[PDB]
Amino acid sequence: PAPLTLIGLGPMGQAMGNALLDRGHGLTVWNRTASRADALVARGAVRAPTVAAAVAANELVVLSLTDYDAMYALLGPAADALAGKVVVNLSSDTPEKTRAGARWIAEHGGTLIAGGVTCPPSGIGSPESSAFYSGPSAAFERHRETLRTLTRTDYRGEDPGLAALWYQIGMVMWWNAMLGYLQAVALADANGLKAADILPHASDTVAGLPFFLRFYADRIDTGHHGGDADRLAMGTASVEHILHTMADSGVDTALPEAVVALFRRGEAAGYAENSFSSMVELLKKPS
Amino acid sequence: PAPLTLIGLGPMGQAMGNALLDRGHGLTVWNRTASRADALVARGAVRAPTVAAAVAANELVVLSLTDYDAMYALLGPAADALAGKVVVNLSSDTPEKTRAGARWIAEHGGTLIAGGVTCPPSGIGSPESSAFYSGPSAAFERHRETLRTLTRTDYRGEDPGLAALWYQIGMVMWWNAMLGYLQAVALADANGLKAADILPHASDTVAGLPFFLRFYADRIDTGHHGGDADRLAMGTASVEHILHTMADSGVDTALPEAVVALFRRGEAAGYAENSFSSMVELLKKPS
Ligand SMILES: NC(=O)C1=CN([C@@H]2O[C@H](COP(=O)(O)OP(=O)(O)OC[C@H]3O[C@@H](n4cnc5c(N)ncnc54)[C@H](OP(=O)(O)O)[C@@H]3O)[C@@H](O)[C@H]2O)C=CC1
Ligand SMILES: NC(=O)C1=CN([C@@H]2O[C@H](COP(=O)(O)OP(=O)(O)OC[C@H]3O[C@@H](n4cnc5c(N)ncnc54)[C@H](OP(=O)(O)O)[C@@H]3O)[C@@H](O)[C@H]2O)C=CC1
Ligand SMILES: Fc1ccc(F)c(C2=NCCC2)c1
Repeated sequence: PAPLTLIGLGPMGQAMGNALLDRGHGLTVWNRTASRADALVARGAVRAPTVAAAVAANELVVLSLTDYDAMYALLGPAADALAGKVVVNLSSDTPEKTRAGARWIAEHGGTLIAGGVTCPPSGIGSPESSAFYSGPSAAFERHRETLRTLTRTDYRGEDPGLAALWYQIGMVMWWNAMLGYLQAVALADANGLKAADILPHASDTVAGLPFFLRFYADRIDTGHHGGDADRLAMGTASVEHILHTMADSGVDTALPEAVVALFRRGEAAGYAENSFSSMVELLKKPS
Repeated sequence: PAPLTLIGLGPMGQAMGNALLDRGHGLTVWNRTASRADALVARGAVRAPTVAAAVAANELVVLSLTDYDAMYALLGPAADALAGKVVVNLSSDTPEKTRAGARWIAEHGGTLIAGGVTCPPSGIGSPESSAFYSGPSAAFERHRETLRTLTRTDYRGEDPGLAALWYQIGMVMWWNAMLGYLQAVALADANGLKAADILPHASDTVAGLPFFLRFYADRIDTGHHGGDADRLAMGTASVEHILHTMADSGVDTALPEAVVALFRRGEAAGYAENSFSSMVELLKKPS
């Protein structure tokens, strides 16, 4: 296993360093809050005295930060020592800001590989976990084996915005579902039910979603938005029932209103008798 | 096999009447649009000439209509024939609208059992299908074997609104995730990707949800919103990345703005360093 530097020891960076040490990588770590490296150092990781010494320790520099602005904040001061470094940035951001980070790293002699990890910290090091990757192909292939300690690698192409784009595509569904979980837990709590009580039914419900994803994928892709499978107005009534159920129980209705508002836009566009999938045509229009 | 009356012959009512005839129940049917009964009548079902005749024909009256307002419009003129009847209303509506329906049936001498069927019409009669049930237990247990012809019976309690409550709790996450899928498709299409291209990742994202449902269940229930797995402020950045990725790609931001606003309410209320799950405290009914 090759040596490498890991900068950023939040929940994902910690899980990353432990998986790299489990594999035997010679690991050099640095974190703004130095306290968070103590456990990794006790396992054998090398604590870098500064962020510049961390970058200087290895060719491979893995970042796990909040966004790409944090990369400039951490790497900016010693940016003149980034020449010849491979920076694998595993931080979420937009495709545009991901490309800007790649341009900035190139200006200073390094090369950036963009990554999007699709697993929680407990999934790091597990072969069922995956991460999108995009950036220079030669630099990626050269360090793929090291990156495969963390997750399976899904290389998407040269453009760094690709891995970020694929990450956001899955994350918009993920956050939508998880906030709906909190909304369902909030409704349950208003009626004397715990998250543990609704957990089996909530799990059963989302576990059946892939069949609907497959059913509607090919319908959306051929432009088949006919109301033969479902009628949008019937979905409006369904989401109106959710909203008013929430309101009757005194639970917040900000997100249920937003969902109802989109169905109302669907009906305002004349899609009442078409499938609810027709709202993808509204969602494609800007603003 | 006990005889019963079925009113409401949409796709759900059709599958129900067929399942009842399959098992051998004597079936009296009525629908506002009489021609919808043609196939069931040719199978052996008895066509009632009027809704009043339908209600008078049997003690058990199963309803598969749009909502509870449709029950008042339909059963109103016949409200006197309701004395001694057990009305099993399988129409989806809010818990409060269901409870008002149960009081209105009681005012006219009947008893309402509320059902929440969690399967499409093709699931009616199949062994793994299920439906929540609520209402007076004795009247339910007297007709439980007949109802078990349609789905598994999941009795939830005496309060008539409980079946609707459990139905709405599951639908919250379903519509949130499916609308998030449409958002992901729109973003994908704006960047040259079809729904078929993102279907595997969207299925992986959805299928991994039960892990997070179980992970945050007891943490929410015990009030443990520690940031050991995630910080809310990191989630705020993540959903802002989605929002601005949508804007950068010229697609709609209505739902992403609503998601960002909730995270910012979490930060505004002092939860920036807690898990994102702590936003359930903002969604919960007051005091
Ligand atoms: N948490 C999860 O389950 C998942 C998150 N991700 C993504 O992975 C990334 C890592 O997130 P996560 O591990 O949760 O942790 P956080 O984003 O909460 O923090 C990660 C690290 O960023 C550092 N940091 C943030 N801002 C600055 C700054 N201005 N200057 C210096 N250091 C800074 C923190 O330093 P310090 O320790 O000093 O605070 C910390 O070590 C995010 O972009 C996230 O979207 C992807 C997969 C899943
Ligand atoms: N996938 C599904 O279909 C599922 C449906 N459900 C719930 O089951 C219920 C019925 O389902 P489904 O058959 O699909 O619904 P439909 O809306 O297709 O059927 C509505 C039925 O109610 C009748 N009706 C509506 N309004 C009135 C009125 N004002 N007066 C008299 N009759 C009226 C219609 O009669 P007419 O024929 O004359 O129009 C028809 O028989 C709904 O509440 C639905 O949400 C539950 C889960 C799954
Ligand atoms: F921002 C967050 C917060 C909590 C999380 F579990 C995540 C994850 N990304 C992929 C699923 C886990 C991201």
